[PDB]
Amino acid sequence: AQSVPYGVSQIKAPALHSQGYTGSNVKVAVIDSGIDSSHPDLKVAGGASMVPSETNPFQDNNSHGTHVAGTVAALNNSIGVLGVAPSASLYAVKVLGADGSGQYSWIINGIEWAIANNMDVINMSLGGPSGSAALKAAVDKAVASGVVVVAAAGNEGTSGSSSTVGYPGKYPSVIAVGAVDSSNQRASFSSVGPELDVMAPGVSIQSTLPGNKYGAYNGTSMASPHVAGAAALILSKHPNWTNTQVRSSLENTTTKLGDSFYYGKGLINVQAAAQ
Amino acid sequence: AQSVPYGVSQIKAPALHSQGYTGSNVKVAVIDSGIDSSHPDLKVAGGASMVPSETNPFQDNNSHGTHVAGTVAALNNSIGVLGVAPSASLYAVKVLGADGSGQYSWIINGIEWAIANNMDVINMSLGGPSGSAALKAAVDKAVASGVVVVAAAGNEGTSGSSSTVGYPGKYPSVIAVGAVDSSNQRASFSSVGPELDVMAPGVSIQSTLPGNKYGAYNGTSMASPHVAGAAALILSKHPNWTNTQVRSSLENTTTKLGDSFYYGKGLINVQAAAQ
Amino acid sequence: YAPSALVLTVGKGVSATTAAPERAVTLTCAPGPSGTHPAAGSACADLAAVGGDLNALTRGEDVMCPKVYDPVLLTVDGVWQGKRVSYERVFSNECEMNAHGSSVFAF
Amino acid sequence: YAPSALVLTVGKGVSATTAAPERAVTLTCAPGPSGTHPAAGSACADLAAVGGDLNALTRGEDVMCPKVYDPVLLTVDGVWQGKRVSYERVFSNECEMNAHGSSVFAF
Ligand SMILES: [Ca+2]
Ligand SMILES: [Ca+2]
Ligand SMILES: [Ca+2]
Ligand SMILES: [Ca+2]
Repeated sequence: AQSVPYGVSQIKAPALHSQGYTGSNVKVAVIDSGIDSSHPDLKVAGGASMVPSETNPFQDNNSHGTHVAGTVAALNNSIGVLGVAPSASLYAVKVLGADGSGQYSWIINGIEWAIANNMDVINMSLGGPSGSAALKAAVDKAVASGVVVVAAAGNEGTSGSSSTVGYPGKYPSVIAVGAVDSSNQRASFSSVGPELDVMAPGVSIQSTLPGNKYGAYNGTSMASPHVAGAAALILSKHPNWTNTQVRSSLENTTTKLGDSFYYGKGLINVQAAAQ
Repeated sequence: AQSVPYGVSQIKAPALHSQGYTGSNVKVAVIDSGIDSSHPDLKVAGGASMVPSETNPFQDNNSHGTHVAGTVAALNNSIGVLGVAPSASLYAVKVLGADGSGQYSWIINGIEWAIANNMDVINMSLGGPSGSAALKAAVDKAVASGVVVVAAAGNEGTSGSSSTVGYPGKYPSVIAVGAVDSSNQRASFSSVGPELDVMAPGVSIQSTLPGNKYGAYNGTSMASPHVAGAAALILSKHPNWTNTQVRSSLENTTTKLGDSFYYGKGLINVQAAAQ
Repeated sequence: YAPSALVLTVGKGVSATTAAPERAVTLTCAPGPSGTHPAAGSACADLAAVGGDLNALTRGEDVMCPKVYDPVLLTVDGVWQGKRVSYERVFSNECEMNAHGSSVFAF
Repeated sequence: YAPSALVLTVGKGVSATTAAPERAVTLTCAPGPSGTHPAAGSACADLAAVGGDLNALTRGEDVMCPKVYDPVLLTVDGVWQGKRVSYERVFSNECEMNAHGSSVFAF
């Protein structure tokens, strides 16, 4: 038996899948720790590693990347869970090492691979507190090239009234995602600031783990791939909407929550975005 | 110039010295860390060490023993301080090592030397929380042999309403000394219990230190030698009073202070004891 | 003679203990670097830098971590140049913890 | 894997600090005894005995100390069998402190 994680439902993905919109022919690059291509509930199309000492994109020594991949596209079968865009082509772009750390340039290089292999959507569930020129150039170039770019907002909760949104999420060209619970309540840990764009389910999110396993994680890391999967669904309905139209759609059709400092525009609703 | 520590005066020793009673021809064994025979304000007659690895009684590597010796008999000259019994013959019986620790049997052996060399008064400013058969036998034998035995009560302040008097002070055959300040106030640290006998000055007591020096110390350790010096004065007035008569005298002529649990019989007054 | 000796502990959780210590090291900088620290010379080197002041140990600039929320409690107890130390801090995950010193948390 | 690591400090005084740390050692019992402790194997041996319980370390029976009052503050911070430890105790002088363990305070 296959279960449907609550997050998939909260954002109205099943409504679209029922009308035949599953993410088909859309290329999503999960920029992260690798994806276990050997997992039963996943189908990884290809990928590459920017991590010098770990050069197999299909070996996830950290487990993070496998969990994120599953929220985007866990297969639609009679086992496991169900991703937002179960037919999306999934690319493993490995930029984080077994301990989860990646150098900026690994990240940047990964985005660069993402651009040149014609990815449609990039998911980056990673962040650091400083920005950089090369980093900004690279995310901005992705957006110019027409890729949808989504990133986790960060996990530094709130702090006075200063922004706690990290990079790359902090950049205007990127969709930055905060996390709510099944109650549409902001997770206490979710970063705040005027740079946050939208919210998604990020509290005990069930997904795939390496070794044919399943589990639940918390983090704006788990909210991101929901938006990334959401973006893939709309491109599967409307293959020649621009990244700009997809973004706009996601942003204008949200369910509003609290003030925008803690909630951006609110919870995405892919059925509504897809019109 | 010679100064007179306040403790010497508090107990009325100067009254006796003025009538010619200075402790002369009385043998006092300071059972302790050794005495610096080289100090100017002291005259050490002899002694021995029960400390296997430190066999010179006249070398005080801890300084304690030198300070105690000076409260008993610092010389009466125009330099330094002034002991209670400035003409007493002083014996260094070394039973404590440089770090101040001594084994029970060292102690016991020292008392045994004290008995066989005909000491009149023994001062022990040392203590430990357990008693022992050999230890009790040895202090009891000293008293049978006619030696006055004085010991510091201990420094474990008060504790509920249980006795904090250590050994050898805890034994009935021994005079146990607690410490008062120049105000006849019990020092907060002074041990309590029904085994305490009398009080003496034990708060910042000036005395001799090795290396021709002087300083002030706190402890029931500093109160003891005041009683020991007191005992030597009476024997110098009354050379064939028994240890029993000397004790009795000290005990019956005290200035009463608080309840006897914290003050024994109170502050000794050697002028009064000497009749 | 530098009175210098520290112990560091780490475990999943948000407070001292309701956060069982899962790893614990000791570090000594005085006279020379030692202890059970897979990077003694540096952590020492590290503290020297900042003058043994936990609270001034710049993060990364250069490293990205996963945005999983799986908090880690780090504890430092001891003395530095004979000044007593008792620091505590929860990092949102362990990567965060590690991207923090350079080497103190090089564990 | 025994999460075991301690730091001991001592200085003249009656409280944590208004009692500057004058000597500081580290001890590790797991896996094997080490640290800056002039008697690691034993102190370890010691704790094992009592099962790392400061508060149950019998004094002497056998040793006399001077009855000088010159208090010493001893501090123990760390983990023992992965249980957090933070002990403190004022002994009336250092001899007293030392006559206490057998070897923990073998410093
Ligand atoms: Ca499935
Ligand atoms: Ca943004
Ligand atoms: Ca003199
Ligand atoms: Ca008694």
